[PDB]
Amino acid sequence: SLEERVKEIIAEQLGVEKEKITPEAKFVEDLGADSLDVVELIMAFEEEFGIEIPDEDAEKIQTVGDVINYLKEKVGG
Ligand SMILES: [Cl-]
Ligand SMILES: [Zn+2]
Ligand SMILES: [Zn+2]
Ligand SMILES: [Zn+2]
Ligand SMILES: [Zn+2]
Ligand SMILES: [Zn+2]
Ligand SMILES: [Zn+2]
Ligand SMILES: [Zn+2]
Repeated sequence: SLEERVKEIIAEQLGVEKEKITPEAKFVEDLGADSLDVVELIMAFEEEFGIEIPDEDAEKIQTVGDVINYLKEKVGG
């Protein structure tokens, strides 16, 4: 599913265990993402799902849930 694909991208990048990759988990505060990690995650989500995440929207992506909910409104699943 889209959800699992997103979680896998996050696990690959951060080396965090999937049990912690929940919808309300903050990339920075909960998953330990540093500034480079967040830039790389956004880049990865864009390339994987063939969409763009403009800077203004990227700044508003703080949790795993934000990414999933946003993507579900941009792709079919
Ligand atoms: Cl999809
Ligand atoms: Zn993988
Ligand atoms: Zn486990
Ligand atoms: Zn937290
Ligand atoms: Zn890199
Ligand atoms: Zn890009
Ligand atoms: Zn972009
Ligand atoms: Zn916007």
